[PDB]
Amino acid sequence: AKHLFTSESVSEGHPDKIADQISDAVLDAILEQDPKARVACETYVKTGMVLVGGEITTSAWVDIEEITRNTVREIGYVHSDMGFDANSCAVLSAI
Amino acid sequence: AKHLFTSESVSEGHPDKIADQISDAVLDAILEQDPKARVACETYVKTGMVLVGGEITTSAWVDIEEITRNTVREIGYVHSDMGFDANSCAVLSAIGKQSPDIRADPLEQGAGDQGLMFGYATNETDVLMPAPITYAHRLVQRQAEVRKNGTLPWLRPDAKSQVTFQYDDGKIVGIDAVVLSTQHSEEIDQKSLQEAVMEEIIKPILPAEWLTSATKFFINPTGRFVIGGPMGDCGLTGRKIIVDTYGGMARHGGGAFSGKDPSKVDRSAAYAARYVAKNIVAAGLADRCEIQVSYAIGVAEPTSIMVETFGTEKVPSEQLTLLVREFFDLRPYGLIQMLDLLHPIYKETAAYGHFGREHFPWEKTDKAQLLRDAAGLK
Amino acid sequence: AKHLFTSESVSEGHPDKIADQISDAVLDAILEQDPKARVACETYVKTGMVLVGGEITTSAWVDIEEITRNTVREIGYVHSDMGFDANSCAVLSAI
Repeated sequence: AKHLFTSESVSEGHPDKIADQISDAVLDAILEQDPKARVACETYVKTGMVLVGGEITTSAWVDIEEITRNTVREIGYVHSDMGFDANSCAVLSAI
Repeated sequence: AKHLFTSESVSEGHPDKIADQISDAVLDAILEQDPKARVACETYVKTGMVLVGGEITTSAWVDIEEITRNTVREIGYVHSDMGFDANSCAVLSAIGKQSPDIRADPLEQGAGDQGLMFGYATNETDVLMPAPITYAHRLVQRQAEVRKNGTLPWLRPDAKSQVTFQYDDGKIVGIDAVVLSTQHSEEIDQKSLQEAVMEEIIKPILPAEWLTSATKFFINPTGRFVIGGPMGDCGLTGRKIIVDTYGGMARHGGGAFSGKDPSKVDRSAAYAARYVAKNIVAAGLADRCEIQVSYAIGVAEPTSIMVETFGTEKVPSEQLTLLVREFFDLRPYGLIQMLDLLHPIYKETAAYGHFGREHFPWEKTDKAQLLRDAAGLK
Repeated sequence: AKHLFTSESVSEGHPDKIADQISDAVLDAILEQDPKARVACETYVKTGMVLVGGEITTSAWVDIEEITRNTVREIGYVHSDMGFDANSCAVLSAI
């Protein structure tokens, strides 16, 4: 009963995983201050911009741009030769 | 009657001038396909994004992202170390395009919007422009010329200049202060930058007799200037209107030029006002002339025409106002007809001033001889 | 020596004045908490979005979206029939 099964995975540098990490980095920052917060964060990542949006019900104050840039910088995007720079990318917040 | 007057200018790498060039690059692309288009483009430039917005009434197809990236790339932003990369920047388009429609007299079209327009011209300089603004533009223009041709490879696009002229009885007798802030790379040290900038930019441009020992030079007074451009400060279209027209020497109506098609009186009438002001001075009617034209939306004829000669007129002032109405057709479509503004020539006008460069349609003194004969000055 | 002189003005509902009021509303909110702050706010207003951007050097916490919506609501844009709704407009922050 031989049969081939295939599964795949992507690294943390994948664009669909950068958005996931940015969204959860925002979530973790909020949970440190207000554990009972309500967070629904959606992140859209383009060639040179990061759009962070969603609805938050909390009493916590977070700097979305600082969190986003630190998250991307830790991944390893540091200059434009890689195709994306954490220090020189637009971080729009629609939260 | 000595008094210091100061004017400033910014290079094409300045964030407020990047937006102006991007807006006019879009305008020129549209005018190549549909000359009769209606364009009102506004550009917002941030650290890593360019937002191009506005309302367009045309049948032309343009690629906003391609135009924007090419415009920024030509300026010289090619990698993120400069603070902005043309190849890896977000270019969002909010342009709302419509469809043109389809028998009265074309010259009787009313103004599309109200506004004030000021035109100025003085016999102080050869090109009939205020002196301080011309030399302010020369310094930043020289900085871009030196950077691009490779004389100083360590320069970077962003640069600002500011020259303080010392008048005396209405005549320039020297320069009191020169400020030249330029963006460079981290390779060059601060001391060597000042020596190179002074020798290669300030010296070839400013006349040597004006630069005395009392002249003060401020070349990057703060310190290193490595990261600049859009990252350093936000840029919006029409935030540099005063440095475009005349500096502080003349009054301004407050209407931005870049990103507006000629059909909008906020741009064409300002060109037309400069046109009639230059011709009056070129005709010898006055040493200085200032023209104000005001339109009401939906009305063809201007609501008011004002000529001011500051008591330097060779003919009575009320006679000049008759001559302006007699010769120059100031109706909104008459401006286009008498200046031939329906051409893609507005990319070059958004860099170092819309006035004072003789290769422009509104900088031609062709009706000067007619005006002089009409005034009967022989 | 008769000569006509013309001057014009726009109401607070003009798009170029909405951006000015939104920018200064942000400035006033920051100055209440940190008077010695450094604020350079630029606002771009489009058909259905408000883009608030600039660089701020402060220790104050402000809700840009709440300030922007309150400012537009006080002007009198309350439903889409007027061409702009304060309660249902995108407020992107690039600060």
